[PDB]
Order: sequence, then C-alpha cells, then structure tokens
Amino acid sequence: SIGSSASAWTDSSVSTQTSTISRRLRLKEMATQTEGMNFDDISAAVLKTKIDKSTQISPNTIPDIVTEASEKFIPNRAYRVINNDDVFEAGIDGKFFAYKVDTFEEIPFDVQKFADLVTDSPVISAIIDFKTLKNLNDNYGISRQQAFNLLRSDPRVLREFINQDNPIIRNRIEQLIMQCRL
Amino acid sequence: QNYGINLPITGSMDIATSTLCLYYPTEAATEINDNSWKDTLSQLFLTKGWPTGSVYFKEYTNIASFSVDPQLYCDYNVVLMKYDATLQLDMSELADLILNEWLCNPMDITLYYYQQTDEANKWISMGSSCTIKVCPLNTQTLGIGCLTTDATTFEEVATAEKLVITDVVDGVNHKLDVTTATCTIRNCKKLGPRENVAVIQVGGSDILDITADPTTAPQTERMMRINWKKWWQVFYTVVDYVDQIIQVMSKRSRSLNSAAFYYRV
Amino acid sequence: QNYGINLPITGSMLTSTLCLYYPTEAATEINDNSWKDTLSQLFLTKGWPTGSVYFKEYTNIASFSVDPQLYCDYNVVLMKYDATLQLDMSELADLILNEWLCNPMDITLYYYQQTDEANKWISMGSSCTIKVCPLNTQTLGIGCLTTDATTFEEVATAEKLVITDVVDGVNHKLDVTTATCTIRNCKKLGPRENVAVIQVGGSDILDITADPTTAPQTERMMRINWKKWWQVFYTVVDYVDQIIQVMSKRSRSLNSAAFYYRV
Amino acid sequence: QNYGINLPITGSMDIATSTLCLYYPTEAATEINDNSWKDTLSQLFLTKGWPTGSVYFKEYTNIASFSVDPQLYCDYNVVLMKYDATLQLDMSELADLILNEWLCNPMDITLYYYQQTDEANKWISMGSSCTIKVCPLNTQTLGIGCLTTDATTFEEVATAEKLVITDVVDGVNHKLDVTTATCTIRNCKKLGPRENVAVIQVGGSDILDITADPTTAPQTERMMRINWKKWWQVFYTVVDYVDQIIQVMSKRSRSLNSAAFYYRV
Amino acid sequence: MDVLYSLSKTLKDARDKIVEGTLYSNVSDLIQQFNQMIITMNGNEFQTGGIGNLPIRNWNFNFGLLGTTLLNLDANYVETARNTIDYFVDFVDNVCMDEMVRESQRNGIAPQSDSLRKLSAIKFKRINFDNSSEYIENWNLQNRRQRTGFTFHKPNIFPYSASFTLNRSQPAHDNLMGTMWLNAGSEIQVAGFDYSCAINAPANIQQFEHIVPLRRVLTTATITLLPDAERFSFPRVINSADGATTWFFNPVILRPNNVEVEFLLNGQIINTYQARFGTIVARNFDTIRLSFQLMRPPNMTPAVAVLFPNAQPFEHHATVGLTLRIESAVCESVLADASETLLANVTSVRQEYAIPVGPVFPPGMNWTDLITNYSPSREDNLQRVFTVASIRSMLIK
Amino acid sequence: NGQIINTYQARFGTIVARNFDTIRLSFQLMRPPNMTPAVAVLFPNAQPFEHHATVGLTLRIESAVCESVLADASETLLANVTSVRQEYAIPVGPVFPPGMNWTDLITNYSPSREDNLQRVFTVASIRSMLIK
Amino acid sequence: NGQIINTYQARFGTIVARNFDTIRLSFQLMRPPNMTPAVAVLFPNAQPFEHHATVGLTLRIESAVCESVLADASETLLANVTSVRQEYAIPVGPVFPPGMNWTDLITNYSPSREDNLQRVFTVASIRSMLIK
Repeated sequence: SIGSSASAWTDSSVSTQTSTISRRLRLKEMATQTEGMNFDDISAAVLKTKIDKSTQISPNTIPDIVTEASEKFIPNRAYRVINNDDVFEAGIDGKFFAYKVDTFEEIPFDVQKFADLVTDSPVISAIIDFKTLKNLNDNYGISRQQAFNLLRSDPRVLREFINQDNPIIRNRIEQLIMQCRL
Repeated sequence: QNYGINLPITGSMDIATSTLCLYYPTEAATEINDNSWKDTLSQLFLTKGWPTGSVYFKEYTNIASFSVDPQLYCDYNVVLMKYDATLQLDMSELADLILNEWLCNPMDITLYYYQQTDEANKWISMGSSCTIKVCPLNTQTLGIGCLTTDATTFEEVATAEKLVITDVVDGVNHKLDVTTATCTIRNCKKLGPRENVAVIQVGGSDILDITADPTTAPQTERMMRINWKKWWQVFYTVVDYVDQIIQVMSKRSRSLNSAAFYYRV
Repeated sequence: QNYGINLPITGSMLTSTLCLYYPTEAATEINDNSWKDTLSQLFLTKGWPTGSVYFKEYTNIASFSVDPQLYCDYNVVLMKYDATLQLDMSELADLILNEWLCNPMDITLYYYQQTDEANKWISMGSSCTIKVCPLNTQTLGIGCLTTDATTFEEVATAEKLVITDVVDGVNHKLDVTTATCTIRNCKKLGPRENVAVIQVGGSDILDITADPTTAPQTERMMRINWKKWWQVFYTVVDYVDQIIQVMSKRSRSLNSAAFYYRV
Repeated sequence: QNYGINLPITGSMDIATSTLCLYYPTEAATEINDNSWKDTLSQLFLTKGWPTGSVYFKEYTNIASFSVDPQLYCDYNVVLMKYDATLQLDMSELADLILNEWLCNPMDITLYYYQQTDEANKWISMGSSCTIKVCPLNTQTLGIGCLTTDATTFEEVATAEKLVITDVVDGVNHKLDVTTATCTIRNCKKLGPRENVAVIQVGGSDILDITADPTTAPQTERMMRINWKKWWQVFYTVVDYVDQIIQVMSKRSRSLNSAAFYYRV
Repeated sequence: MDVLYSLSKTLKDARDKIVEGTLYSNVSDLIQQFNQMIITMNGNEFQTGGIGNLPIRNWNFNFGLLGTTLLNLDANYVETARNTIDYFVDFVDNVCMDEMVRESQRNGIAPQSDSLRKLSAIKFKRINFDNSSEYIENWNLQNRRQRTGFTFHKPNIFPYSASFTLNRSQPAHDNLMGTMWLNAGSEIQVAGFDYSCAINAPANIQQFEHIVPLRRVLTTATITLLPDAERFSFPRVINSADGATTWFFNPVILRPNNVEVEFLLNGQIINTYQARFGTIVARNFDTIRLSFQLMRPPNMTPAVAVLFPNAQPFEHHATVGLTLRIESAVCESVLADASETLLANVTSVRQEYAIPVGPVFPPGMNWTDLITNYSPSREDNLQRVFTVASIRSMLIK
Repeated sequence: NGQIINTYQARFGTIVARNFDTIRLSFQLMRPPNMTPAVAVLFPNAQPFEHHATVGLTLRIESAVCESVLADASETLLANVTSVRQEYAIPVGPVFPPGMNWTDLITNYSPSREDNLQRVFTVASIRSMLIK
Repeated sequence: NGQIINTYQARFGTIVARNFDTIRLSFQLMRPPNMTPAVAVLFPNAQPFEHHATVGLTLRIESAVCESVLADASETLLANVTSVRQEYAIPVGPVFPPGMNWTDLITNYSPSREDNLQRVFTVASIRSMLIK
C-alpha cells in the first residue's frame, strides 16, 4: 500500500492518493482522537443558529435537513499532523504542503511518513491552514506562542485575533462560513 | 462548454442499477402455463442483485410481427428468438437489424433515382406487405434488362417478406417500385457495433450472419446459443448467469451524455 | 471520446439531406403531380444534387402531431394559421423544436410528480382526455375524492397533443383513457437546433417555453404571407441560403424519432 | 464642378418648413361627417408650427385602388391604411412598395425571356386585372412541368390581385404570360431604404413584412401602430405628435441636390 | 571586455572636461589616463568587419602625447586633444558595430571579434577608469560568480500569446463557459466568462483559475491589480479553435467576487493577497496563479431578471475581468526594457546591413520568438550583445 | 521618403523600426466564410442593420531617440517652462503660441521655433540641476 | 528553440545530433497496397477486428555531454549520495526530494536544485578518490 505496512487507513497521482487519504481520514472525527475544535463542531453550531433563526421549517422536515447538512457541509476539509518539529498537511481538494514550526520554511512532501504517522497520532482540524498561517506570519508580527497555538487551533488566541479584526482571519472564517449550504 | 470536439485524452498506467427488459415468444407463454410467474422471476432477479420492479417484460406475437420496426427502450436488452428451419434469412436480417446502429435518410420511389456509395451502405424496407422490384441503369438512362417505363420486367429481390435487406453494386443508379401504402424503404448507412443488445438462440445450428461480407464470418461473443426442451429450463439458465450477460455487454455508447452532435439518431 | 466537448481546448486569435413538410391543401390547390420534378431541378440549378431532397405529406396539423417522425438532418416545416388552434400550434412547434428525454409512466397504478422547472408531461394519441386530482400527505384528494373519477378536474378534452404542467413538488393522481392515448414524463434538455418552423399567415403566436414571463423569438421561428402556395415554395427555395446558414448540422438524431426513449 | 464622384469626407469631433401631405380612406371621410374639417386641421398644424396652406390632403377610394401605381409628391409623407383581416398580403405588398426605393427596367412578355440575378431583385406587376402565370426552363429550353408552346399548364402565383410581387430562384430563366391590355410587369431592383414616408396602421396585429427574407423580421421604427374606435381620436393623436413623426423620418435622400448621376429614377 | 568600457568612459570624460579656458589642475587625472592610454595603444594594428555589407577597415595608431607645460588650457591644446578624441571615438564605434552583429553557439560569453579578442590580451589591461555604469558593473560582478540585478522600468517579460481555453461548449456555441486572457507586453488581463450566468452552476458559483509561468525569476515587483478588465468587455465575433466556424460574444461585466492572487516560487507559496485592489508588493516569484469566483446576484430587478433567463435561450453572457501590470521590477538577467534603446540598437544594427540569420537568434530579432524558448546560452549571448549595445549608446547620444 | 524600410506582417506584440518618418497602416476586413446561428443572423445581407462590423489596431511607441529637441511626458521640462512663464504673467512672445499649448506649438513646427525650443529646454535643464 | 538542426530520413542504425533540446518524432502507418490471403483477411474493412495494426520506434542515446551536472548509470555518484544520506536517517532536507527519488528530483528541475546537486556530486567525487 502507501504506508509502511497493511492497515485499514493506507488502502497528480500523489494528489489523488492524498485526497483519498483525506476523505477516509474525515471519519476520524467520530473517533474522539482530535485536539481542540473540529469542523463538525462548526457545522453543528451553524445548523443550530440557522434552525433558531428560520421559521419556514415543519417538524416533519428537520430529519431531512439534519441528514443533508451533516454530510454535505464543508467538502473542503484540511488536516495536519506533527512529527519532530515538522508538520504535514493534506487537503481533500488536492492540496498538500509541509513546513517547519520555527520559521515556516517550505518542506518537500513525503507521502510515506505521512501515511506512517496519521494512522495512530493526534489529528487537529486545520481551520488555519498554511496559506492563512504564512500570510499572518508575514504581514503581522506574531509571537511564538500565538503561532504554536494556531497550529493547535487554540480557541483563546483565535478569538483574540477575531477581536483584533484581522482581515485575513475574517476572510478565512467568511470563506468557511459561505460554504455551509445544502 | 461544448461537446463533440474530441480533445485528445491522456491517462496513465499506474492505477489498480438500471433498466433490464426481456422479450419472449408467445409459445413460451403458452408452455409456461402460469399467472404469477412474472413476480417469481422478478423476485429471483431481486435475489441476484437487481431492484424489484426494475425488470420489465414484453412480448411479440410472432417472429414476423416482431420484425415490423423492432424498437428498444432499455439500457440492457436480451432478445430471445425461436429458431425455425425455414426462416434462416429472416433471423439473419433480424440480428443484423437489431445488432448494429443504423443511420437512415428517407428515400422516395417516384421523383429521385437512388444509388449506393460504399460497402457500409444498405437498404432496409419494413412494412406489412413489402414487394421490392429493382432495375439497374446506364449513364444514358437507357434500358439494361428492363425498361424504365415498363414495370413488369424488374427483377424481384424479396417478396412479401416482413423484413427486407438488399444491396446493389456501387457506381450505378437504380430505380425502385414498391407499394408505399404497405411498405417503407429507407436509405441507411451502417455506423458500427451497437452493444446495447445481445441475441440468444434456442436450438439452431449457428445460422446467423451479421453482414453481407462473404469472406468474413464473425462469430461475435454477443451471439450465444443454448438447447432446450422445456422453456422453464432456458429461463432459469438465462436468469442464473445474469452477471456474465451484463459483463459481455456495455452501455449504449450513443445514449451516454456524449450525444451532442455525435451523429445520434 | 472527447475531442473537446466540455473538456479543455486551445484556440488562437452536398450529400446532406433536406426534407420539406407540406400540407395537403397546397397540393390540392395547385393540382399537379410533376411539381416534385420541377422543385428537384430548381434545387439542382441552385447547387444541390438531385434526389437529395425528400418530400413528406401530412393530412392535418392534428394528424401530423401524432408521434412526429423526422426524416432528414436539416428540416423546414410549414403550418397554416387557424382561428382556434393556437394551443396545438404552439405546443407542436415547441415539441418538435426542442430535444426531449422521456421516462414511460405506468399512470394506471402508481402516482407521480415532477422535480423542477425543466419537467413537463407529454401526451400523444388518437384521442386523449386527461383528468387529474392533486394529493396531500394524508392521501386524500383536494377538491376531489380518490375513488370516483367524474369529480376530477379537466385539463384537456378530446385533444391530439397535450403539453401540461402542474405545481411541481407535490404528488398527483392522474386518470386517462389509456387505451386511446399515452402519457410520458419528460425533461427539456436543450435546443434542437436542426429544425425551423415557418408560419404562413398569423401574428407570431408561437411560444416555445412554459415560462409566462419569458417568450423569445429565436432565429428559427419566422413568418411570411401567402396568396398562392407556389409563391411560398419559390420564396423558400430561392432563399435557402439564409435557412442553411441559420441552423446547424451536428444535431443529427441518433435514430429516426422525435424524442428519445429512456436514455 | 461635377457631382457623383464621391470625394472622401473629413470632419472633426470637436463641435457641439416644407410640404407635408396626408392620406386617409373614404371610411374616415364618412365617419368625420363635416365640411370645414380641413380648415380646422390646417389651423391646428399652424398652431403646432407649420405654415397655413402648406398641409395638403388627398384621398383614395379603397386599398385596392390605392395600389394602382401609388405616387407620392411630398417631402414628408405619412400613409394611413385601414387594416382588414383578409388582405394581409396586400398590406404587406403596399408597405414594401411604398417603403423602399425601386429601380425598374421595362420587361416584355413576347420576345425576350427574363430571369433574375440576385436576392435584391424582384418583379412588380400593377394593373386593373393582373393574372401572372410562370414556367421555369432548362438549359435546352425544354419543358419542366410546362411546355413553352402550351399556356394552360403554367402555375398561377397571383390572380386578379391589384398588386403582385413575385420572385423566382436565381440561375434559371422563366417565361411569362399576362394580359398586357390590363396589367404591366416591370423588372425592378431594390436599391435601399426610402425614408421619405412612414406607415401608420389602425388596429391590426403586426402583420406587415417588408421583405421576402424568411429569417429576418425587421420591425422598423417607421412602422407604428395604434388603436381606434372613432377616427377623430386617431387624427388628433397623429396631429399631436407631429414632432416625433418628423424626427423619425428624414429628407428623401434621392431628392436632394446630389441627384446628378446618383442613379436617380 | 572591460577594456572597451574603460575606453568609452575615458573618451566621454575627456570630451566632457577638455573645454577652452579650464585650469589644468582639474584634469591632471584624465591627462595621466590619456597619456597612459596613448602609450599602451600605439604600435598595434587592428582589423574590423568582413561579414555582410559592413565596411572592412584597417587601423593604425601613431599619435603624440599631451604634455604638462600650461597653467590654463588654450584653444590649440583643446583642438589637438579633440582631433585625437574624435578619431578614437570612431574607432570605438566601428569596433562595436563589428561586435554587435555576430554570435556563437558555444562560449557565448567570451569575445568573438578579432579586434576585441586581441584587446583582451594582458598587455592592454592597464586601462580601467571605473565600473560605475550599471551594465558594466553587472557584467563585472557576474564575471566572479555573484548575484546580479537590473533596475528595469516596465520590464516586458510576458511573451505575446493570445489564447483562450473553453470549459463548457455546445457544438454551435450557444452555451459557453471559459476564460479569455491576453498577455501583451508587461500587461496581463484575464477574463472569465459564462453563458449560463450561474443559473445551472453547482452551488450557483462558477470557479475560474489561470496559471501563467515565467521563464526568469524576478524580484521586488510592485503589482497593480486593477479589476474590471478592458480587453474583453465589448462585442466580439471570433473563429473557433478548429478554424471551421465562428461564435458570438455579448458581454456583461459583473463584480469579481473573492479575488485571490498567489505568487509562487520553486513550487511553494511565497506571498498571497485576498480581496485587495490597488498596488501590492511581491519580493520573489516565478509563477503567477490568478483564481477567483463569479457569484450570481442573489436578488435581481426587472431589467436584470429579464437579462438572465433561466432557460437555455441566451442573449447576454456575463464576464468578470482583472488586469495585472508590473510598473516596476528587478530581474537577475538581461531583459527588454523601455528606459533605453538597447534592444532597439540590436535590431537596427542587425537589420541595417542584412546579416544572414545565424544559429541562435531567430530571424529579424522578433522578441516573441526570442523570449519563447529561453535557454541559458541564448541568455548569455544576449547579455554580451546588450553590454556592447550599452557601450555604443554611451558614446553616440 | 516614401521608401519601405521596416515591414512586419502578423507580428503582434513588440516590433522595432530603425529609421522612419512616415507610418502607413493597411488592414482588411473580411467577411467570415462559415458562420453559426448568432453571427449567421446578426450580419444580414438585406438593408436594415442592427450591428456594424469594425476592426482596429492600437499602435504605441514606448521609446525613441530624435535628432532634435522634443518634449516628453517622462521628464520635467515643459512643465518648468510653463511654470516660469505663468509665474509672472508675461505677455505672449512673438514666437511661442499662447500659454505653451503643446498642440498649437507642434502644429506648425518651424525651424526657428525648433531652435527657440532647444535653447529654452537647455536653459530649463540647467536650472533643474540646482533647485531640489 | 523550435528550429530544425539535425534531420534524418530512413537512417536506421547510428545517427548523431550536434545540439538539441527538443525531440519531435513523426511516422506514418500506411495500409499495404497489395495483399496475400493471410493479411488480406486479417485486416477486414468491416467493423469487427481480431488484430490491430501498430508501428514503433526505439530511440536510445548512448553517450552525451551536458553543460550542467547530471546523474548517470555509468558512474557511482547518486549511489554515494543516497548511501551517505540513509546512513544516519537524516530528516529530509528543505531542497532535495525524499530519499533521493531521482524521478521526483528531475521532475521540477530548479536552478537552485541544480546548484545543490552540483555541490553534492562534487563533494561525493572528492570523497570517492580515497575510500577504495
């Protein structure tokens, strides 16, 4: 297979294989093996808010909306894993990148080690992917704690950035939110 | 976007439920001698892996009547024809008519004078009473074994046959005379292999020829034969091997979403 | 497979058939049989090979609507205005003017509903008369009862061709004399650009879309005026250049039929 | 000096009373039921800005009689035609005859054999009794659905119509037969848009076609429609908006001082 | 090579400073330089030309010196110096004219002309006034394996190639979805057009992308990203790709939604900008990838609602457009510019005497083909010829 | 002098001309041979028209060298001349057009006006070296 | 640069090309004019086919000289680099692709990667002169 040996998760060619790996890894969100916030939390929150605001839905209609929303929401998911000061990230759409936590230097991609480690290791939803992170590290003078928590997607620092109303984080959040539709 | 302009494809070499109709003759219905057999066969197909209510069944009175413009409205079709020791040419015509795509242009019998261009061109006539009489012509439109004004010296090629396929030598015009009130002749050009259907023969001795070409006798894998004495055995056999039958065939290439200006009928 | 249809493509900066549908009225009025030879020879002089032009006859607009059978690649059809037949005229023009994909319906037993604006119910036959009753989630008729048939609501009576629409989204129970008609559920895919309609007298009645607020006039729906059919024939033949420039030829039907069947 | 040799013009892009005739049908005169109405309308036009005695008025007995060589002798003309639900082709012919410049050359029916050259060529026949019968010919002057010596097998194209426009397919000659004692046929070639006139229709349903071209249905701005029940309302409406009517039109381009060898009639 | 630049600069400085009446104590340096140049130059002949119509000329050198006897320059001393100077100027001009035309496939960074090759000998190495000028300094620094640069204004680097790529296409062109772009000079304008106007599009949003490579790495690029492109905003009728039919284009310009501009290097992300218009700064990039989204108006008005019929009949297609301009940039290799006439000098000298096309430069010095398939040998030869051209343009104004 | 020096056919992009004083442009509008419904209708062979056909070329010179003094939009000379002139509301001179309207000056370009322009621009360039 | 330098027609065997960067191959499959029973039947003009026709060319370069550093199967450099790299399980560098997968390195051949390859191969060649 693509990993080190046979396992139930290793079963543009690099892009396609990584996309399949990410699509299968999407199910990890039901495995309680995540750190911090995750995509499904945002989906549930927006579903609750739009249920409360809406009034044109009958009690016979809730199951269909919930079933469709739990699946179709956020097709563009990203995941990143950490190994010895190195970070590998892969996207469902076909994006794949690797970078270091010190100065965010571009790192050549190795599929083998990614498949080796993602099988049994912490996984964190990549709300802040590499594009936003690099733009933030360039255009804004953040400290090491903020960046390290962002790679972990700590709610406190993310909400502090929201308070500061940084245009890049607003753009990322709004792009994520606009995708929430049937 | 727009289809039809076939942009060249480039792949690689590093990679690892629909409608199903079925026809049968009336003799099969009489031999079955049952009412709820349709439900039984549908449930058997459900067991084999098809949805219930997705397997229709039709019927034809006779091989003759089935020949009158044989339509098909299925994504997967298998036609059962009962062999008869005297209608060999009729069976060959039926197979060659329902086995290949036919692209037709209407042809008159009174004003124009029709001819043929290439070996991939044929004449198909269907009707209740088809009597086809032909006469070759020269460059000066004079008489060659038949006079244009006369009509009683034209050579018969097929009389009273419910299906008539005919072909004349390329490079010469020919005049026609046929009852338009009972038969219709259409100028048709053969496109290629129509994979939407298969033919299963009961009894028989490998009679069908799918082309007028002498030197070739292509025994297609879609042409398959069995033997029978009670129709229920044949029905069970054809139901049992559904996987092989569907694997042999494929989707009707002319019915996919690539239809746009692909010379679809 | 794909030469460039819907897939990336890079640019830079004779034997074709021609049919002609004519009503019996023209032939009866002109009262001749040699006119076919005259028209063929005129076409030859214009530059089209002889015998490449077909001619077909229809007794009436109602009869011609019964399962139309296209017989060429390019097509021009003629129709005459009627005092109280504009519905059939427009419906026939729309039907033979756009491509259709129809799923056969077992109307007798089950129920049906459409799915979107691009869905319609098409019915043809010798004598068709449809009656429908809308349903609810309780399976009881609205303004009707599910058992009796007389108390239903008329949509069409004794009509040869019916093109109808309902409130798309809710099931409905229909009824018809099936032994004298046929009903098929169809979806309008796109423009069938190999057929044009020429009006002979009238005031541009045709509408090719069930949308009430949109009713365009394309390049294949024109009008002329007549006093002797020979004038119409001569004008049509002389200006064949414009007509052949208007339509395309890549819309050939994969088989001789008006609308495809379950594809 | 001399005109006609069009020397190219060069401008820049840095810059900031005549005769008016009017026609009406007899039914309008009967419905008016007055004597001094002409003076009233002339004074109204004086109020709107035209000199008195500069607005003539004429009359035509019927749409049929108005069709007999419709002359015009005005620098500004508006023609009022009463719509009728059965003379649609007559109205179309009248509009297409009085709306475009027509350049004609006389044509015989006995000695020569006339034909057509381009799509901008037409045949116009006017007379008290116009019966037009035509017959196409081949290269060898043989018979094609009609014999030259015979005259009872020619196809009618228009009978007893006071106005007749006809066109035949380019590239073939045609022989004629028409009563010269009651009708006149003139070979004419269409020049272009004659802006000296406009057409206003009462009632109607947008029937007029200004060309034999099928694929085009040009609704000119000069073709305008109204609705009526009493003629006085229509007269008041057309008088009120004189400014718009004259602004739509323009001077007769073929009547300016540029006439010299500009192919004026 | 540096010998020629030293000669040209010394001649220009001498023509600048030796004017009537000036005090000698201000041209002592140039007097010593000129005397050394005359001492080393004499006794060695030269030959130039021999190819095409270029005039073959022979050269001699027998001149006096410029002594130190006066306190202020008089007319006669200036006249003598000027008479010598003009002759040396003609010598430099003819040597350059010989050098510019020729080329070589191999060793395309070394001198080729006989006069220049003889000049490169060691016994002439005593004349190098300075290397202050931009091109000569860059050449000298490139001689010793060091990073270089060039201050360029409107540095045309995009080859001219008008092209479009369709995405959805009817056979008769009644339902089109695709992109039109035109890369002229240093100006990129990309337009994304749709016929459906996002009425049948998935999620009512149509995705557009376009990637344009660049053969040479730039730096310090001030990028003016202005929306509402002008190259495709007017009616058009063009031939199809196969050249057997045509199509129409009736455009309406909408608001480009969520404009994404990305600059990459070596296959990684360097600098990104979302939804910013105006002027932005990029520091190091080799590939430009512009992508955005066309958004259907969520609500309309009578005219707008009529203008976008949901059904197939279409008479008004929608399009969004962007404009990419490079108003300033610094490159690592020689390129065409607009602040001088260097490429103009090369083209004029090539065409004036009709040298037959060699094995490197495509005929006529058409910049499109020259920049199309960029190869290091071609770049080196162009660098040498441009250095010689800049030498010429620093003598004749 | 009416003689052809530099010629280029279908060379869109960047071209160079060595020495010229007259520009002659010729292009041909050709009706497309084969059509499609839209263009097949929008160009009728009859009289009335809804859309006219036109082709166009944009020619821009980016850099040049002249043997005589000329103004440019890439320097600060003509602005200096007009600013100094309007500084004290001098009456219009007997040579230069009023207010240094550049179009009026370049219209009837006279050798005397050329010499005066050369002197004025040289003096302006001398002045521009100091006031920074 | 899209310009023809070396061309050879029907020269099978050994040919030499002096300086090239792009290879264009064109060949034509022609139906034989006259036939014999076997080939006369095995190529039917009808639809069904039992054997397809194909032609093919094998082009192999045996020796070449390049102006930049390139690996080869006739020396022992890339093997030295990969052996030294995997000797101590070094984390993948920010330039070279993982594990010196030669295809991955040659895919996006960058000038920086070229310079790094040159330095590494030079150092390896220095090392190979001693350990015998």
